[PDB]
Amino acid sequence: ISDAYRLKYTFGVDFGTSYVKYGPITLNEPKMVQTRGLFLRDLPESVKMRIPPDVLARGLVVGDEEVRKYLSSVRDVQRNLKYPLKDGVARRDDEEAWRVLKELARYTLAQFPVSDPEFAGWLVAVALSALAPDYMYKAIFDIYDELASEFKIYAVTILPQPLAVAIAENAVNCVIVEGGHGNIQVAPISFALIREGLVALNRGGAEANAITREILKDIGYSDIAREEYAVEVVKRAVGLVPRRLKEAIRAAKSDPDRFVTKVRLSPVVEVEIPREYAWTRFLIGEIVFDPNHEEIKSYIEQSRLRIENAVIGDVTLYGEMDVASAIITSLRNVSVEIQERVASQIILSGGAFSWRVPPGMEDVAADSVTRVKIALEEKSPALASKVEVRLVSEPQYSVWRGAVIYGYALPLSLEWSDTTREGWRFP
Amino acid sequence: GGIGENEWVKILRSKR
Ligand SMILES: Nc1ncnc2c1ncn2[C@@H]1O[C@H](COP(=O)(O)OP(=O)(O)O)[C@@H](O)[C@H]1O
Repeated sequence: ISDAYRLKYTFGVDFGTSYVKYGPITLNEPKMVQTRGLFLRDLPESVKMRIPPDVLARGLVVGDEEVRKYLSSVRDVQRNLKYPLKDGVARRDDEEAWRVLKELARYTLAQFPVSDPEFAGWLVAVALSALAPDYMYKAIFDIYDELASEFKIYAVTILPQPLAVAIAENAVNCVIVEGGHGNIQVAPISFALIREGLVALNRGGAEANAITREILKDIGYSDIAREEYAVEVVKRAVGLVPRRLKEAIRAAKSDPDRFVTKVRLSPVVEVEIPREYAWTRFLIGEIVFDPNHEEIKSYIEQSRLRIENAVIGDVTLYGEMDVASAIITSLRNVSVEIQERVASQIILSGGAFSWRVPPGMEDVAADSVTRVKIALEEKSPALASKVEVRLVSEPQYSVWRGAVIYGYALPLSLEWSDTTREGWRFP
Repeated sequence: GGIGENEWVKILRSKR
């Protein structure tokens, strides 16, 4: 296995809570597919008549185009659409979850054929949540060992998602904040992931969608709000992050016309945010950073929104803790020697931090870097005066880039150890 | 963001 070989045939797979990012090291950007599968059950004979036999026999479809093909036909898709990693962990005995993960592992390899004889298998590098227990590592290794009989696979390794971000950013000493649909992971990196400093929050992009849905109902779009794809489009289009929420709300109630907006959902369907509710745009961006505001609590009191802790194995995911407090807690839980190395660089990653400021709104609205700096200046002025905060260039692709760098560089002489939790396995 | 300048490459290649 030469150096040139590894620059062609390293293959990265990032298993996100809502999207899998995947493909060879030679791609300029990864491909993406939703982390879900559709079971084909209870279908009318009218519909089943025109489905290929091999697909009907399999009874489970993955791939965005393919799931879209059959979604209209399934009447009850809450029961039949399975999301195996919606909180980052597939439970040990959840057989449907692990079947969907194996099908996704198969589909992603199947998108990249062979046409060069000096190829003898991929070198696969998989990224999983820092929340993943030991049994998840074993089950993922098992999936790729089984698929090695269907595809040429030379070697396989696994690493945690926050470490991959640090590698992609060329940052050996830092604090990573990685936020997707399901949760936020906060972890210090000093030549390795410092486990004792991991802090997890039970909020993500799903919470921004949840409050968008409730705003839409209040405006009068309850029927639209029942469609998850539509809530997602509205969230991305109209969400705003305040510099400081109370100041942003006062501005939008004094001059609501600055903040009214419209969203086209289809050639026929359009949504309008009117004057009375224009200020609520700031709730959609704020909720991931800090949910402790009366205007958010109002929906909780109505039993229309949940903000709560969760427990997965040995880790508690905190519902209410704000992002700044999580950074400060993470540092407190590691030694002073490590703190002095990593506290200089805070790095935000993941799609939940993608927010942009519309032209003209710089007085009241913020991007994620600014919102986090404001929070740190309030809760720890000393830290704030010495730290640099940044957002990765491609928020959804950073983990995958670090996975392919890791797979390229990790020595092939380093065999997997259950004790150190690093190394290669060879099918 | 190039591989040649990435300090992690030397760190990872040193592992035994
Ligand atoms: N432009 C955007 N504005 C706001 N949120 C976004 C944007 N793009 C993506 N997102 C959100 O990012 C999340 C996806 O993050 P991602 O990094 O793929 O991790 P995961 O697969 O764990 O969800 C989703 O909740 C999605 O709605």
